[PDB]
Amino acid sequence: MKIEEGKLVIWINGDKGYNGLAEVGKKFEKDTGIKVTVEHPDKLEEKFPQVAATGDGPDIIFWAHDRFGGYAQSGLLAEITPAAAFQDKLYPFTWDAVRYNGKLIAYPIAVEALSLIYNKDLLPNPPKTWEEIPALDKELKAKGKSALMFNLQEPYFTWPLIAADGGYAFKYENGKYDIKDVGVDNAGAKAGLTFLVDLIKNKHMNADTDYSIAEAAFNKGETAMTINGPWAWSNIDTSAVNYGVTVLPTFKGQPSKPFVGVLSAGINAASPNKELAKEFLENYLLTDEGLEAVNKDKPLGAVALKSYEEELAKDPRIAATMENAQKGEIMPNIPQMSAFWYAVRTAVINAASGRQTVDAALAAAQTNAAAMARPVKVAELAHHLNIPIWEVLLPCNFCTGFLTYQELLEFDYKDFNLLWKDGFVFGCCAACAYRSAYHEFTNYHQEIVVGIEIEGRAAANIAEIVVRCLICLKRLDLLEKLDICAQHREFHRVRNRWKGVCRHCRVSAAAEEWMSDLDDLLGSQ
Ligand SMILES: OC[C@H]1O[C@H](O[C@H]2[C@H](O)[C@@H](O)[C@@H](O[C@H]3[C@H](O)[C@@H](O)[C@@H](O[C@H]4[C@H](O)[C@@H](O)[C@@H](O)O[C@@H]4CO)O[C@@H]3CO)O[C@@H]2CO)[C@H](O)[C@@H](O)[C@@H]1O
Ligand SMILES: [Zn+2]
Ligand SMILES: [Zn+2]
Repeated sequence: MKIEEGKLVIWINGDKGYNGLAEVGKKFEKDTGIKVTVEHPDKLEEKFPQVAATGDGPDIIFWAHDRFGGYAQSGLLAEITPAAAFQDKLYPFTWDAVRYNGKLIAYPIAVEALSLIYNKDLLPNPPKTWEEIPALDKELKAKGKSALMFNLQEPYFTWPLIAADGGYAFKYENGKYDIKDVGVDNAGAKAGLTFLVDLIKNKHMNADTDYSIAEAAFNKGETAMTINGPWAWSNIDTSAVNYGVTVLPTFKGQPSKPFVGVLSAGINAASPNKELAKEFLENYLLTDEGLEAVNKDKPLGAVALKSYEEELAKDPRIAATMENAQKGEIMPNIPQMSAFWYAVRTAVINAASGRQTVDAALAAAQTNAAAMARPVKVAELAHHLNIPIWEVLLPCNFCTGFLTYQELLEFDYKDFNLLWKDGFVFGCCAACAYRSAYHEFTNYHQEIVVGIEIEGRAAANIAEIVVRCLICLKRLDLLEKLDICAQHREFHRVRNRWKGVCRHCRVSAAAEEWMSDLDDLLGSQ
């Protein structure tokens, strides 16, 4: 479905000040007459790339900067072009986190970092090292309480300990990041995760402790310490708990390295209100009047606005937030970060629950992260290899030839997908492309429809149906499909896929693997 013009729909995570932002949306409504609707769906960071690719989705997407690069690579975000004076209104390093391929793709909002939150009534002077926490918990068990309870279901909360001794996501030496080099199955990461598992072995922590269980246990004085961010400061105030925000403990003397997140706001590429959403994000809801209103509901930490960050720089809770931030490192915004987080989430959960040893869980995370971040397009492959496209030597999957430079560019032009077999990567040459389309169309042809009849047969609008050229396999754009409708021409259903003629073209066991390889070549979308 298409987005309604004249209305702003904003998606933001549930643990943020969405009520504090909805009140700012009404201030923009009093001056412009445009209602600003906020929504906090579950798994919005995953549902957004599902619906933004079909033109649907909200107008503004709120998340930490690590996810936006994947949205920009998929062509889901609109380029942010602020004024030269507006870029100096915010800190320069916050803009570096929202730049992808030399282009601003989001608005920096606030810098987030984990910190050690403890109950001062139940723990004076928290420990400076993780190693003395088992001894500290044994004393509090006699008092009927526990020492530390934080979220163990999201790797964001456990990564400070894992990265303290050598664990890293993607290694960056001199230029960019190294996708093939992931630092999850190293000696330092195995040490950090082992200490976390032994904490669960000795009944000092519970593997099923999530976000709300660790929050309720700290908002009721049941546990002494809890690791969380600035957004969870308001729930502790309403619970009347004398707490403190201090530095995270160290492991092997080395300080914990939390992954620093810059909350950002991106504009949907299919939004009919790009200028309306830009006016809200820039002038009439980002200044000190807007950031202060959102901070009332859920605190944001060290904001990116200079005129407002100095008014809270002397905050003891925010001062420690920046101390853990400098001892950590900023999250990459590369599209491969989703593969990293998915692999580490499984590793921590499987290790904590005892389903895998720490060694096996981290070894599999290394393999899974690389296997999920592997290039799908020729351009991505050349960038992965840090070589120009014409230096790529890509075997064809369907014959013994290697692709020419033109065939390499045509591979991505026709929206093909790289094939991975036995470690080798494969493409498809021009002759095999046309040869596969002919065999597919002359052996698996199912039905014919005339123009707009495809919408009923496919149960989808013409814009949302994936149609490829029955001759050259290229993906048809919206105008090619509408032209077939206007000219009353034929759409064909072949191998449960829809085919047509692009504006440019005119006219047993070995075959099953052939047609199976063609499925992976064309993909689902
Ligand atoms: O089991 C599948 C799970 O998938 C969903 O969560 C995923 C996300 O899709 C990924 O984006 C990633 O999440 C990262 C996140 O990208 C990163 O910003 C950071 O998130 C912080 C955030 O910065 C901070 O502002 C605050 O909101 O806390 C967040 C962490 O709780 O770290 C995340 C990694 O933990 O990886 C997770 C999966 O690990 C989906 O939301 C899950 O429900 C689902 O189970
Ligand atoms: Zn070939
Ligand atoms: Zn064609």
